[PDB]
Amino acid sequence: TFFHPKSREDILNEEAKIVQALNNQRELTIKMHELKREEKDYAHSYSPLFSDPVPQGGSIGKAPGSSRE
Amino acid sequence: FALRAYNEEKELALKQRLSQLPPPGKAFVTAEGEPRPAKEAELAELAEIAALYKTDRVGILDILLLGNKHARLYRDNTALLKDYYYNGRRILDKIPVKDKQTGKVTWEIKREGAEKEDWVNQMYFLYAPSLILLLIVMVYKSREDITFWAKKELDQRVLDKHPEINDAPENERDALIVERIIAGDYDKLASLQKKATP
Amino acid sequence: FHPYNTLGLATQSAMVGLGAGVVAAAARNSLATGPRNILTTFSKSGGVVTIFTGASIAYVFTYCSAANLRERKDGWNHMWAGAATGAVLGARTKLVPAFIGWTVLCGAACGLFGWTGARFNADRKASLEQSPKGFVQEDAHQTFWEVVHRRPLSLTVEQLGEGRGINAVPIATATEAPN
Amino acid sequence: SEHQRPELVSFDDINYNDHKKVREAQESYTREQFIRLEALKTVRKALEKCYEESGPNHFEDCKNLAEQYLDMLPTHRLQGYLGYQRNDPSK
Amino acid sequence: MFLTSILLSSLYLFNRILAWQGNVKHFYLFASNLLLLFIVVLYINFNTFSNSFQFNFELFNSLNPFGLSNSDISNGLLFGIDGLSLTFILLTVLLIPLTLLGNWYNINFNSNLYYTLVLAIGLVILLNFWALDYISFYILFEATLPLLFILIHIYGSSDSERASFYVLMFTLSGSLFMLLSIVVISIVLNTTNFINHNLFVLSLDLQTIIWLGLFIAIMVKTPLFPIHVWLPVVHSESPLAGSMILAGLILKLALYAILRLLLPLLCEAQILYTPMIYIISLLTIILTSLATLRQIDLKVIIAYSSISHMGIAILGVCSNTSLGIYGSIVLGVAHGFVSPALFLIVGGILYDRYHIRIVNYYKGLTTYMPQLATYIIILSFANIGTPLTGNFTGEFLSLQGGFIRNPIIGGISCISVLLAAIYQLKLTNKLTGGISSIYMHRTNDVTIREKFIMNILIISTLIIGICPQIMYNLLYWTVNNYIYII
Amino acid sequence: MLILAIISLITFVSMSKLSDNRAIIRLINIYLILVLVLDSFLYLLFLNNQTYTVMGELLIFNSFTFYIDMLIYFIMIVISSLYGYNLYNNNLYKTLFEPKKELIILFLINILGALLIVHSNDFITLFVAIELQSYSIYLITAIYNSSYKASKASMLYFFMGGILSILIAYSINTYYSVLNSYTLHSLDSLIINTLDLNLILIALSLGLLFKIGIAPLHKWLISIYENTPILITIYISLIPKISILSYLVLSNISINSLVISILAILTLLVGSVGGLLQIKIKRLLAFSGLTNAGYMMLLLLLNNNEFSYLYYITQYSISHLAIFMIIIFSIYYINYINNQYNPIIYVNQLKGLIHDNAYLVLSMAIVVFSFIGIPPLLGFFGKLNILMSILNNGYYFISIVLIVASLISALYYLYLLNVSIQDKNNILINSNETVSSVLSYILSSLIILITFGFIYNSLIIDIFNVYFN
Ligand SMILES: CCCCCCCCCCCCCCCCCC(=O)OC[C@H](COP(=O)(O)OCCN)OC(=O)CCCCCCCCCCCCCCCCC
Ligand SMILES: CCCCCCCCCCCCCCCCCC(=O)OC[C@H](COP(=O)(O)OCCN)OC(=O)CCCCCCCCCCCCCCCCC
Ligand SMILES: CCCCCCCCCCCC(=O)OC[C@H](COP(=O)(O)OCC[N+](C)(C)C)OC(=O)CCCCCCCCCCC
Ligand SMILES: CCCCCCCCCCCCO[C@H]1O[C@H](CO)[C@@H](O[C@H]2O[C@@H](CO)[C@H](O)[C@H](O)[C@@H]2O)[C@H](O)[C@H]1O
Ligand SMILES: CCCCCCCCCCCCO[C@H]1O[C@H](CO)[C@@H](O[C@H]2O[C@@H](CO)[C@H](O)[C@H](O)[C@@H]2O)[C@H](O)[C@H]1O
Ligand SMILES: CCCCCCCCCCCCO[C@H]1O[C@H](CO)[C@@H](O[C@H]2O[C@@H](CO)[C@H](O)[C@H](O)[C@@H]2O)[C@H](O)[C@H]1O
Repeated sequence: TFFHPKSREDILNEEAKIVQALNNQRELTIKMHELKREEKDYAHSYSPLFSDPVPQGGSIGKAPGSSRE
Repeated sequence: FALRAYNEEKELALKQRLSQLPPPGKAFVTAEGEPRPAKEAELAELAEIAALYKTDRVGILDILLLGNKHARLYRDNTALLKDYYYNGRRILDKIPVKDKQTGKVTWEIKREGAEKEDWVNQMYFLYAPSLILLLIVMVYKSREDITFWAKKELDQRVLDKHPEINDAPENERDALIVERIIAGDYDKLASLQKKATP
Repeated sequence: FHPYNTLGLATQSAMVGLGAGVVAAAARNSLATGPRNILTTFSKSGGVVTIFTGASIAYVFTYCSAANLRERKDGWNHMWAGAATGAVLGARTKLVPAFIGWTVLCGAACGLFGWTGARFNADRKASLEQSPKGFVQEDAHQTFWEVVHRRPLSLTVEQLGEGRGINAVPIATATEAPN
Repeated sequence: SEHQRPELVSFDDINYNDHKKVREAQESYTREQFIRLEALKTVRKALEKCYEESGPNHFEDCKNLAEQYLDMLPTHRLQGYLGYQRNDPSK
Repeated sequence: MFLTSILLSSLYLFNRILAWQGNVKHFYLFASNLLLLFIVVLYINFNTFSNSFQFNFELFNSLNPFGLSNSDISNGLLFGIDGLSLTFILLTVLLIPLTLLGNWYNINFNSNLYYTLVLAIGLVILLNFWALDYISFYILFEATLPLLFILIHIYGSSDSERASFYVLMFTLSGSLFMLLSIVVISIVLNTTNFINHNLFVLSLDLQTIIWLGLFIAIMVKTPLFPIHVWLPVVHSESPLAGSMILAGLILKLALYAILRLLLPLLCEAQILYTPMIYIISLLTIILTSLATLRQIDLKVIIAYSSISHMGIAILGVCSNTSLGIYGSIVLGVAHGFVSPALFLIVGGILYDRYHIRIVNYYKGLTTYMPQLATYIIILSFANIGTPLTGNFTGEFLSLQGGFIRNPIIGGISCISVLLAAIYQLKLTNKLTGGISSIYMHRTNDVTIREKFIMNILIISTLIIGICPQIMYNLLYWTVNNYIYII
Repeated sequence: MLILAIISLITFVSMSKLSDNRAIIRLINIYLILVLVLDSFLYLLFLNNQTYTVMGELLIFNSFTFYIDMLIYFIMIVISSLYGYNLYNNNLYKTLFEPKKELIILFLINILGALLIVHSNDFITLFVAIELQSYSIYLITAIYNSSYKASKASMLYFFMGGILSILIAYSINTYYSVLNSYTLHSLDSLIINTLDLNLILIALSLGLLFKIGIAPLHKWLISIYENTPILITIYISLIPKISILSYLVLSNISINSLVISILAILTLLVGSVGGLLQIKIKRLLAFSGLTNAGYMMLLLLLNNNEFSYLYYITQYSISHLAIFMIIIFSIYYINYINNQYNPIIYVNQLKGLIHDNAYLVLSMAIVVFSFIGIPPLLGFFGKLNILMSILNNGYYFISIVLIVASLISALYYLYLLNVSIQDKNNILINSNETVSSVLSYILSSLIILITFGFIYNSLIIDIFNVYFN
């Protein structure tokens, strides 16, 4: 009569919630490992304002015919 | 054991009361290793400071409330009492026993009681009964082993498949359950192996 | 596999070890303390040329030979090559137990080096990062780094072998009364 | 007494990410193997009784029970859930 | 009310007790018995009809690092007990107060540090049985080595420096390969938890690699031949509490580690590798027993004796048989009872009286020390596996399992029954036998304290030997959870 | 703030006496604390790993570099506290530890060079900053000019750093000769797999790495660390390493190099073995730093190494500061002052410290077992994350070497603890002089961090996943 253990159903449910939290942390770790080592933009990786990688060089003797696409 | 049995003055006197005595290690020996070398007034003196070791000079509500300067006094002049007591107890093989009416205590022989160790009340009244409780709990949790459950379940499955056993007499159903168990297969393990059936 | 040319690789081995021994002898001659000259590079070198050449010849010869005898390319060949190189390095100390210990221990060490891939570097297309990982999706063959909830039983029986509990059919279904 | 009778779950019908059903299936497998063992022990007890009652007639009277016990002993025993949990016999 | 109020009450009481009486051993023994009682209450409130993990709690979560988690994303350390955990937890809480009381009167310099280290090691071992992931298990499996180093170095015998360095370095050597294994598991599965790790089936060629590291750790911790040489030195040159704790619990952590880390995961690698385990175990049995037959130090003899019984336990746990698992667990428990009693006799009774452990000095204790002789005979015949002691039950069932798995090796391993008797009774016969030694003066017989400890440890093993079945209500799932048979 | 500090302190020190340098150090320590408190909200710029290019395209600012800068400020705070606060107000400790007039200015200029190394995006900035670090740290080694050993170390360090700077400049100008550029942003997949470029890049890496003691070029820096003052050694053994390794980790230059693997294995073996027969404390700690530099070399071969490097460098910095502070605290109990500059040299002078100060030995034990990598301490999680990365990237032999080095180094780490917990005759019973409050608090805080920082690992990972991924 002194034995008052938590029932089997509630034990199973609590363990299941724990395992669900653990699998959620697993999937979050995988997602974060995948969002890292994913190619980012030039604005996010180098320069958010001057977002043009194309260099405009000197200006003192700028020859027409020097630009090229 | 008492609640509030601390009294500053006797400790603050007892400090140099004990400092006037020789060291505990060298008192009862005299450097000649003989109880006889110590004088007999000195011996009674040592006896009545040593009997003060096993006296309630502090309570719970005095250790929880008073300050450090008094507790340190108690501690460092209780260590001396302890060491005097036990060095006499070993060298002389006598404990001090103040008898009832005469107010004079001296080392005596009687060691068939009136002495208890400090670990006994902890163990014999917190540890031993807890292990007895563990034995009780183990014995009565053994009733919940799966063997008994499986026996009851198998009998119940047989009774569900063959309800005709119940109207038979009450001291004959066991043999009939045994007969039907021996005949049939009331387990449901191949029931659970669904993908093994090709 | 494709066989190794033992004598050619071992001749290259010997020339490389000889050059390395010359370089080490020159370095020792220039770093040393006492009076020294261009004479002492080979007089006072502590067998550096013979160390390098012997180790090189022994390692490459034993490696290619074991690869051609065993008819395989694996780390045991590096175990044998390390055994031989250690035997050479231990014959210098003119004692038997030191020779045996050198042989056995450098064999074990180089065999570990070969077991792990025979490289201080990484493969970098067999690593876990660059390889398909995680749970495999639909009945596909489980690769090395992939994970599976439930494996095939034919695969288990082949990898492990029948007996000692592991059988081609479960016991309960195999002993089920045909009813 | 409130004797419990839990529901039987199989590994073949569940999704292994629902851990409750996986534990139900483990416990189901183990419980049914214990029921198999109790059947084996019933057979053994009957064999013992027939031996103790018959004596020299046990060779004839207890024959089927003895053969049944030795047929059941290798197979009606505890053999664990992992072997079926981690292996699909259909492949 | 508050949590902090209650533990601050306990902390203030501890501080005042230390201020007034300058010692901690009474408070630590009170906490010892209180923890034992709390664990018994948890056993009262434990459901035997669920294989699940109970009394779960999570620590060091992102949302509540200094508290318990209720999150839907679990990133901290997981804790919780199964029946297997609870068995060894009962053993641990039974033994801790006895290890404190075994050194009650023989530590007269920096006592409080000794008792702190002892209780700390015990609580680390308890929490290690409470663990439910590879990383919490590891950080509680390796956290004892600093404490053991300090304890053995400061409070140890003549050769204590060597023993301190051994108990750290050997164990760290094995445990770092265990760490490589755990790291591989975590990067491959992205999860570390003992609840659903039998659902993840790795490839065989990777199981066979993870198993190597875990088994090197188990070989250094069990111990097993050829890496068993640290155990005599450490168990010999340590203080009594250290030897008791070590032989009783830290050696059993390896058995628990097999059952909890290596069998549920890595089932196919185990079922391929176990003949190598049987090689190593049979060697560990016979050669260690024979090596015991030529030792001159008593505590060293008992130390060597632990290794053979742990090898029999390894035969049992690596048998793929329910009876073998149950036998290995009963061996662990009964050895954890009996071996600290022998260590008490040879390191706290005799060593406290004579401060020497060489067998040539000891002879004829029966004349002046008869109660001690009775205890020696009882504990010897219990250690060698006499029936009606749990040692026999465990040995019997472990060898049953070993015979079922490999009849030849499991049958050859039954000379354990003989060699145990040889190396134990060759010592008992000399100690109890003959005329009392001329190198030893007379001293007191065993005290009430020593007798209390030995009597607890004898009652326990006799209970579990006369009715081993009382341990089944916490193990009838565990004896089938780690069996790989199709 | 650093340049403001430099331009302020130059004037204020020129117009001040030598009696005021300690208070000047206190002032600038509080300045750095206020900066690290009030200006540290700039972490919000780097949300979702937003990266910024500043001063044209000469500097780069991301979460990595912001973190390394906060770390360098924390280190400078501790090192300045050791100079601005007297341990004991005795004549001895006013003879041993006195700041020189220009020392704080040189420290701040070296910190400037450190940060302009980690923030560099173009090789001209890198070279200017490398030289601003190395000249200042020559002069820091030389400022205690009344020491023969320190002058000698100054000159050795000048010449060896000069040669390695020649190597760096050759690498840079060869890169320019090939690609006509000074920027590593100019590289991509195509340029790497189209041009063979590994000689130049590994020449740069080695010119930077041999400046922090990478084998076989370790003996000179170990001699410099031995022969310098203790309170100079504590700085010159740590901050250059942080700077250069952080640059080499941010710049993905040696992703699968065989040479760097070989030299890292060599660093591990040397840093573990050579420290076994060392009888002196600073050489032992130098070989410890060498093997930790090897552990951090290993993650120059990964391409995803931010978390491991930041964790390990933070914990190594805390442990390094703590152990040097414990050796500085132990001078009150050693029985023989060796020099005015290195008052404690040999490890056996720590014999019996547990009987004079037991909790100092508890601190030593915590730090020693963090160096060994014992859980639940911080070095264990460091080693764990490094192992995770290198095994995820396929370095399986290096891992076993790492374990073996972790084991061999424990012996000389435990030498200290072993001799410290030994017994000694002539113990301390009373002393009316008390050690400083501030330095005691700093050491206790470092020890508590080592001991209880594992509680926050979940939180740190969750923050990393937002600011670095
Ligand atoms: C001429 C014709 C050429 C033909 C073309 C082919 C030639 C191939 C040449 C290969 C290179 C050979 C170089 C030989 C090494 C340099 C000589 C040397 O002695 O190195 C050690 C040097 C001096 O040592 P010493 O003064 O003699 O005293 C020794 C007492 N202990 O002192 C030093 O510190 C210098 C060290 C230089 C080391 C370079 C890096 C070596 C990397 C070590 C590999 C470790 C990897 C193994 C990992 C296993 C892990 C268990
Ligand atoms: C600073 C002081 C001032 C003096 C400076 C002196 C001039 C500087 C010389 C160059 C710069 C020094 C470089 C330092 C040595 C380390 C270079 C290095 O490690 O780069 C090697 C690198 C490949 O290594 P890695 O990228 O790590 O691995 C992947 C392999 N696919 O890249 C490579 O693959 C290298 C390409 C291989 C060719 C090497 C050329 C050597 C040719 C010598 C032949 C001599 C003739 C034979 C012997 C004559 C002796 C008599
Ligand atoms: C930063 C001062 C460093 C000085 C040394 C003191 C350590 C401070 C750690 C805080 C780091 C953080 O909270 O940040 C997490 C960082 C990135 O986050 P962040 O971009 O820098 O934003 C932080 C914004 N602050 C500045 C306002 C806080 O991830 C990491 O890899 C940190 C790895 C370090 C692990 C060491 C843990 C030490 C235990 C800490 C116990 C309180
Ligand atoms: C000091 C104690 C030392 C004892 C510890 C021993 C642990 C050493 C690690 C052993 C496991 C290494 O694992 C090993 O497995 C696979 C085979 O399964 C090898 O197999 C691989 O080898 C390499 C080299 O040719 C190629 O990728 C090849 O195609 C194959 O895939 C790997 O080269 C190695 O990674
Ligand atoms: C002490 C224990 C810890 C040791 C430390 C190292 C742990 C990691 C073990 C090494 C992993 C080696 O793994 C490596 O070899 C296996 C083969 O076995 C290869 O696996 C690949 O093998 C090829 C055959 O060559 C097959 O197509 C197979 O399907 C798979 O794709 C991978 O290229 C790589 O995964
Ligand atoms: C360092 C000394 C070593 C000590 C080792 C012994 C530790 C023993 C701890 C065992 C007690 C764990 O008991 C545990 O029970 C439940 C799990 O269902 C936890 O979780 C409980 O949290 C509370 C939240 O308010 C709610 O009741 C919730 O429904 C849940 O039941 C408790 O927070 C914890 O108390």
